[PDB]
Amino acid sequence: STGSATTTPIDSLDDAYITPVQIGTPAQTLNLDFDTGSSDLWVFSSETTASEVDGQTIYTPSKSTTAKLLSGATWSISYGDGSSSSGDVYTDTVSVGGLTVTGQAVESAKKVSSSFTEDSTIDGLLGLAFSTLNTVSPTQQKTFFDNAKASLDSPVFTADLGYHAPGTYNFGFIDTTAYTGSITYTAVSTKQGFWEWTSTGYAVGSGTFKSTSIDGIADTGTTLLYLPATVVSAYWAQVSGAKSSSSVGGYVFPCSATLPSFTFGVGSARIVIPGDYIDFGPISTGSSSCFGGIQSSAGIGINIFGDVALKAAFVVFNGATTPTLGFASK
Ligand SMILES: NCCN1CCOCC1
Repeated sequence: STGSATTTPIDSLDDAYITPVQIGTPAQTLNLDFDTGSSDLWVFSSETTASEVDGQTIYTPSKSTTAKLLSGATWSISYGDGSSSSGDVYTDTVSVGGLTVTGQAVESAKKVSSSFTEDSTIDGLLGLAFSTLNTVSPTQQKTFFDNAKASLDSPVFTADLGYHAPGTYNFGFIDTTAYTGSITYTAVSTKQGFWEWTSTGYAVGSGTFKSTSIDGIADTGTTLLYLPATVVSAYWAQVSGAKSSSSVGGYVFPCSATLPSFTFGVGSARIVIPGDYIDFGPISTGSSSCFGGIQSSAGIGINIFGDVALKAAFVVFNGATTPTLGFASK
């Protein structure tokens, strides 16, 4: 079997991507944020505290004839961005672009933090990292990908995020018309439960490529590109007037600048992120200072190849016996 769904940026800056997901019987369609950096499928629901819901579509388990309450199971998650959510668990039929999983754990939110409430376009998350990070207690649950894997024509899912435009998440197959050249596969460590790999280096604009190992995670759930302070300082030093602002919480640059591109290595191959992809608009409405798309990971503890980097490539999340990541230009 296979699945294919369109993913769309929630706003003019590509702050996040939403993909329609069918849950329950009859189908309840919610727009979820596909997250390769987490492993919980959670939704805003009829049980979420009323004051914590503002515009989101909710899952009502009581209206689903296939929903079964998972006895005594609870979930609670805290993300790297300080956001959190928690609640109870149901098992239900979940479909992504024609691909169906029966008995998927659907984590119904009883509580969400303000960051989730203020994002009216995001009805919940769909975790695509390894099932070892799933927060369901006392019995850990599997991801949608993990549940569908055996049935898939090939044990893979692909992320093809668009820049200011719709994209695609495919399950079970590789669309050879969706990229140029070849896909370069690279080793993955699943020890931290992430699609963790090692980039072979970088280049800023037309500059000389620096061969250096950068360990990081392929994370569709993170908007920006988080890299070591040395690399990020080398990038912003090419932008006239750019500086790291402690009040804003990162590198900012004059909105009138044309940004240089950023290249990252995947083995001997290179993925070029165009400069416009690194522009995240005014720091505040009407400001002439803009927020940078490449930020230091010094406060995080891990490098994150978020949407800024992933949207420049066709990305294969290969869930074979030994998982690997594949990258191609497009
Ligand atoms: N609610 C602040 C965070 N969110 C995260 C996803 O994009 C929009 C902004």
